[PDB]
Amino acid sequence: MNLEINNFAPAISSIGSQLCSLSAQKLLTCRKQYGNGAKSFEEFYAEIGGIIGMMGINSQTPSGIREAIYRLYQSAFLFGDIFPESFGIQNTQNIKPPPGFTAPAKKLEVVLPQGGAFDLIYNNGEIRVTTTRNVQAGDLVCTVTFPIQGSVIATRNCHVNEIGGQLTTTRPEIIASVPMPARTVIVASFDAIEIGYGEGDDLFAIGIAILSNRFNGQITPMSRHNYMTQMFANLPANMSERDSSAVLHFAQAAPVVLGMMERLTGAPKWVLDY
Amino acid sequence: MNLEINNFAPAISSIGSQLCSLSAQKLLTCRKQYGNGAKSFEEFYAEIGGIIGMMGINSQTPSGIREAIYRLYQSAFLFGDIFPESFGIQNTQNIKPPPGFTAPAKKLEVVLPQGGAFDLIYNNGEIRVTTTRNVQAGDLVCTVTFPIQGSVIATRNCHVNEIGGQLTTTRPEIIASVPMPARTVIVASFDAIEIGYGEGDDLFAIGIAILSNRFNGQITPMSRHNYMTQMFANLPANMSERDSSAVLHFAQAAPVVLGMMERLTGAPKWVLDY
Amino acid sequence: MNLEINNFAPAISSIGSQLCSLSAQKLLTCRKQYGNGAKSFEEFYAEIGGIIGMMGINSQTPSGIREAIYRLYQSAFLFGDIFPESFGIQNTQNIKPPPGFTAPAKKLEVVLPQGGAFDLIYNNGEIRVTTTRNVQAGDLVCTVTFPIQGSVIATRNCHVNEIGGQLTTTRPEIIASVPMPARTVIVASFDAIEIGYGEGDDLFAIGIAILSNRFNGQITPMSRHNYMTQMFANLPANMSERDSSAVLHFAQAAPVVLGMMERLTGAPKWVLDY
Amino acid sequence: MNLEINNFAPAISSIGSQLCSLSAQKLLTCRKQYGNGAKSFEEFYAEIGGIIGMMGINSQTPSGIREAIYRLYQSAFLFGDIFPESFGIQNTQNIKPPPGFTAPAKKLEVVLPQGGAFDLIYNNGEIRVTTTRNVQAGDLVCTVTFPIQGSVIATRNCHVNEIGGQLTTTRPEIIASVPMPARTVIVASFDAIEIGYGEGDDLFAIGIAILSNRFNGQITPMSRHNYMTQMFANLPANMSERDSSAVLHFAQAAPVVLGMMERLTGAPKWVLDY
Amino acid sequence: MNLEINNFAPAISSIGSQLCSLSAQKLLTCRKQYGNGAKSFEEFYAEIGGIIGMMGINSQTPSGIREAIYRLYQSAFLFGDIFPESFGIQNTQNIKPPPGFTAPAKKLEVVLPQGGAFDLIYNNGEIRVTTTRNVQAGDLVCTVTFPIQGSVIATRNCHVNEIGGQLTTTRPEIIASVPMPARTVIVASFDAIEIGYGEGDDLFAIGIAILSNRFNGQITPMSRHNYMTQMFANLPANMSERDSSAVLHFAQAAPVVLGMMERLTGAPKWVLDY
Amino acid sequence: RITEMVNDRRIMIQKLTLAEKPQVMRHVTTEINNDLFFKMSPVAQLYIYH
Amino acid sequence: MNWSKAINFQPFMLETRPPLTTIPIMDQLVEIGERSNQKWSMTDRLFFAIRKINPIFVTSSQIPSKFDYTILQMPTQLIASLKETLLFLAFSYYLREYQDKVGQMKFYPVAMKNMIPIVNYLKDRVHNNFDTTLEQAYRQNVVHTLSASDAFDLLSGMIATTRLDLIQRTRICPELLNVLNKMSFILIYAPNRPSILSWKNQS
Repeated sequence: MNLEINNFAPAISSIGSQLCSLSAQKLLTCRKQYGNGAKSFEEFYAEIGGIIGMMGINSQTPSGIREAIYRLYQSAFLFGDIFPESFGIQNTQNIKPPPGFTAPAKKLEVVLPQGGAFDLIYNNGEIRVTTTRNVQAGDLVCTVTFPIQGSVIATRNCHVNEIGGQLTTTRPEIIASVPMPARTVIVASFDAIEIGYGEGDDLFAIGIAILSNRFNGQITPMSRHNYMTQMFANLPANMSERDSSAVLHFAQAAPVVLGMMERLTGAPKWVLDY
Repeated sequence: MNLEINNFAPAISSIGSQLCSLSAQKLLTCRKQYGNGAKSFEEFYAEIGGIIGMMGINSQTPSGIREAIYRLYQSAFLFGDIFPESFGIQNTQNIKPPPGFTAPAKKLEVVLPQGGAFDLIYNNGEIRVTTTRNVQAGDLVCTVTFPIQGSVIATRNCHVNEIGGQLTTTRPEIIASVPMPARTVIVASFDAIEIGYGEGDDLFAIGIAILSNRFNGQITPMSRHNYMTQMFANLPANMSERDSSAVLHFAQAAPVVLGMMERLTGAPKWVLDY
Repeated sequence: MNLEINNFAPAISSIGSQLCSLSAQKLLTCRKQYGNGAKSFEEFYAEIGGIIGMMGINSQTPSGIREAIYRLYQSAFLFGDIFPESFGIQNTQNIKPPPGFTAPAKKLEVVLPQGGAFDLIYNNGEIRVTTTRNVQAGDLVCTVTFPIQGSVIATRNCHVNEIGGQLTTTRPEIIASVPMPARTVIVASFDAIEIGYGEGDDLFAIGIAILSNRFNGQITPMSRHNYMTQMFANLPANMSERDSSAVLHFAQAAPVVLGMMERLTGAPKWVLDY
Repeated sequence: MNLEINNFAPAISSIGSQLCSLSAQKLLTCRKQYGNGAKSFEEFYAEIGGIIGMMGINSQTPSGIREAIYRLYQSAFLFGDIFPESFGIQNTQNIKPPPGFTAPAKKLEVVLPQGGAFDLIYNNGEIRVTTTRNVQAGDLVCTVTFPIQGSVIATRNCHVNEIGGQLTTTRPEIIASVPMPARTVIVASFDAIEIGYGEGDDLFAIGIAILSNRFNGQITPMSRHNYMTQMFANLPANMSERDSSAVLHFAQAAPVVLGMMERLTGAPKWVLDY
Repeated sequence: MNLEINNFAPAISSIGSQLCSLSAQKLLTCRKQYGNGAKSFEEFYAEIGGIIGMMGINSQTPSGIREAIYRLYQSAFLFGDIFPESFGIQNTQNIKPPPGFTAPAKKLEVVLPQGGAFDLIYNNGEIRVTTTRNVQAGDLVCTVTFPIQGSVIATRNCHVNEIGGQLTTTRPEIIASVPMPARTVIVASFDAIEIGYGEGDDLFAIGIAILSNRFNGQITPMSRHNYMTQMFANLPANMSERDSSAVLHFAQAAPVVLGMMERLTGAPKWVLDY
Repeated sequence: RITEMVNDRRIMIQKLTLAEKPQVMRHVTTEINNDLFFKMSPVAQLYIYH
Repeated sequence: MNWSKAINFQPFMLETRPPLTTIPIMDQLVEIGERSNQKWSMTDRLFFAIRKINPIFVTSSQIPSKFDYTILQMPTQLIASLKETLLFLAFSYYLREYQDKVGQMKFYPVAMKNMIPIVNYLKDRVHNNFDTTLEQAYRQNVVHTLSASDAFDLLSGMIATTRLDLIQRTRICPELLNVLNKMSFILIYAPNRPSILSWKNQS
């Protein structure tokens, strides 16, 4: 999944997320006001619903918000560098912080050091490696390349840097604590939160297909974890942690909102409360 | 793919075809006068493109026409014995002839005799069989089960009933014309048209999925040729050729118009000029 | 089929084509405004379908149009010579260019040179030739007598004068490039268009019967390909290619309109857009 | 041909296609009311065939449309990446969808795996290869570089991904399914549609010469299929299907309209109904 | 020719015969006041020769009365069962006797006994059979299945029930009168009249094709004698001789009127003077 | 008869009362051909001028 | 989701229409039958009325039909009784006020059991009395000899739908409730209970 993110991405994302939140709020408001009858819920949504007061987006149809999202997504993550004012988006440093990540870390990503000293297997929240040879205490075995944050539980035959049960660093590295012979296994489990959001996986599955049918040369259907990892690995090097969250929030909200507009169910809290 | 054609199918299909034709005319009328401006083409269409004056529509949006198409298709072709009580089907006194078929006969359907004397393969516009044992001239080797009409070109070692190059019957049978040894090859190419419409195939492809997502248990995505062959095979025998054409026109036009509503491109002539 | 085409054919053909175009445009208009009612569509068309704005029809009924077509056809293709060849009509009455041909060339017509050195069989769009004896490179194997224009695909053991994939001349001849031992095979396929129009074959089949009932001795039922080949073969040698197209357009349009007035379906784009 | 396509090609194409459709509609409008008198149709068209209200065009004669087409084509496809300020471009994102492709895929474009293992010969709509050496089941044989959509017919000794006879991916790959020794042959026929619009091929040939007599250093006369293959090969990688469709539509419409303004016949449907 | 005749056939047939008589009178009246002029006779008839009004039918075009004939024919001779039988029996409305049959009996229909003792050859109004073996005098050799009325002439070696030269029964039976050896001959000539009308046979031949093109699955072109025999044999078992006469009169008058509307010649007396 | 003619106009007539349906009336329509006046005549120029 | 507040589109009624080309001709025949006395009611003399009740087995919906004379049956082998026949006749008579006169299509309930033997049996032994009516026979045979529940079960078994289906469909369309009220039926609805049935006379 190839894509070129411009450095002006936070400016586009601050608008895209606001548009998505407004659409979700309108959907909820008009969803609580529906009485069962001759018209289906799709017709009711397409007629009375979909009316938002937002500057820079002059469409009150569901299709209009749909292509506003299309244009904003294409500008923010695929075209390349492009100035926000070109599409009528005012570029302002002053923006709002996005909600914090709530994605549960199940398949945490690690990279073995060279030399083939160890072999790695995965579990629901833990990584277990086996020593193919003798190893002395005080050397790296694994390191997470995908930033993680949370508490640590059930650390056996290895040591991690932590105080009070909380991981000190966002990229912990596991170091063997005592030398081990005879092909034993060391286990590290975590109660942590990765990058992304947990609620709304059903909507993402259809939204990713919706926006892959358009940008088929750039995006392919996949799980949310893989999409988040690919998006995170492609951010520009020189950008603050404040702008990265703003970019990633829109990066995940666009598919889920596109899916929510198809299946007129509810919306996740991290989309509404922005 | 299972389906039961009800005994009032032509009356349903007349209303459905008229609705599809009106939708296509509205789409092209809105498409011709879309001057490039602030709004995109889809907000322009989804605002005035659904205002069609016809009995049975309970909305002025494309969602209403989509739901009307769903109801008419379910009543006409699917197992559901629900009669649409809000359209004008009850008051119909006469029907209009549908446009003539224009689908090229590339993969013509043939059924071999039970003997096992021949092996059948396929080409772009012809079939050819190889004899396994000695066969005397004057007996059937092939016959077409799918109705066809047109001229015959490049026949070899076989005779077909024709005058002036034009086929006589709509279901010609191929019979040997020369006593031949085993392993002899015989061919028959046709410049003919099968039951169906050749234009708007991408629209059919993107609409068959749309109407299969809803009727998942009854309809599965497939090619236009297989869909038309199954529809024809499921037609009752007590049907005039004028009513069968009216049924088949709607059977093919419903997916085409459903996909047309998604990608707002043009419409085929056999849909608009109904 | 024996017929005598005079030097006045384009002038009569212009009037015939205009009449056919006007008749078809009226049918689409009447067809668009039929409302289901006690009166059938046949009666509805027969009561208002003949009121067209055109001089030269002495009746406001479809019978008047049919008789006008009959008399124009008889004057143009069957009567013989009218007036001396020096009679000047082109100077005062100019004609309108007919639409370009659209009929695909499936059974392309070729003639083998004298000597019986070659074997000819036909296929869907190509011809393959089998050599009975040894042949030297650079001699005629075939030449087309029915004009053709378009691209060329898949030439094997033969060379055709072309640039950029496009045939240089309307009457290509096939020549060899490599000396061929006996029993060799040389093929030539073309993605090209022959003389005629490809749409409206169902109407042509019954229109040719309608106009063969009246001119029983002169015209016989046949396929469209044979009819057009004979019509092109009967054209006078001292006639421009800009007038031959005008003659052929009416020659094929008259049966199409005659059969259209029986089966009240739509009309081909070539008859309508004259 | 040598030609460079800039990032703003869709914006230029959306104006060029609109101009082409306007000119074609005006041509038919004037063709409907031709007086058929002493003046020829060429003088009639030269007198009243112009457009008076479009920003960008500076003459009320057809020459103005021709000169505008020349400017737009040079800006969009040639070496000079000049942005035409004279035509009014307000949003480079808004792009009306173009009609779907209609060109039959006769000469399908495929590339061999580079192992020198198969021989390639072409036919009307199918490719067939012969194994030079022994090949095991389950490996690549051919793959298409020109995207294709449609159905599949007569698949022998090979496997393609298909659902109900319809191709799944737009670039199918042919892989052998059975261990096949001793220089056997496999076939694969497709009843599909390539890229471009089949109709109006006569006008393309005469218009490509018109626009190659001007840009002789960059454009040479050739067939439509090769022209479109090279034009698609020159498209940038960072290009969606929504934009490349508009680029290709203008790329084919410009020669067709240029040749239609010379031979004043009709216009194809895909040009009129844009 | 397969068809079923319901019990409402006389009521339908009275209306059909009245319509046929009115159309014939209209044609003759318009024929006697035709002044030779620019307008042809076919155009002259179409304008003011189809405008006939009566109870039920209200059409003013020849197509209108053609469709009325189609409706009546389908409702009388091809529709399975109109109503419960008692509804028809309790009808009080009365009908008018049709004209007497005038068709000469030339190929009289007879059946041989199960024994196979005799061989039957036909002539003009004459049946002659020969004896393969010796048979006793005074036994049935032939019986007549098609009803016949009239005089009897030239009876040899056989006896028929007649007084004063006139047959007594409608279905005469031929019996031997004198003992005979093998290879003898017995003859029986008849000057009689069968079911049908002899005049207007040319119109029947071209009207049967017209009404067979519509009901292709049920009606096929054939001779008048065979048509009448099949229609008589397909009559319901329980019907008075008064009603069958009206049914047969309509059954024969429909094709002759259909053919008379095509060839604008006079109408027969049995159609005109109903 | 009035409601069944097809032309540029939609004719609407209120349905007749069940009792007032048999009521009789006279409507004379002429039956004569008018094509014999439009022949070629030695005074056609006079017709055109006047 | 299959359900409608229209009486004509209930699951127990069949839609019928002649072939679309023979519609004008069948109209003339219906006028011919109106000229004769071809209509049965529940108020005319049973001697006259029983002469015009001729149920016909249906094999296809493309059949001509008249609103005041047609009653339909499906091909079966079961034999109806007098009470079932009277219930069905009353149902079909009171169900025809809601027939759609404007349209070309007619709706009719179908009889699950064969009523021809019972109709012939009744027709063989009816005298020409001046006061006996079909409604009188219904009241003497069904109302006065059966409980409401048993008669409702018989009616449910005389059409395809089961007893629970009738009770459910009665709540959606009020026209069915009026039709059943004309047949002297009463429905009482109470929470946490199945519905009870009673005749109008005892309520």
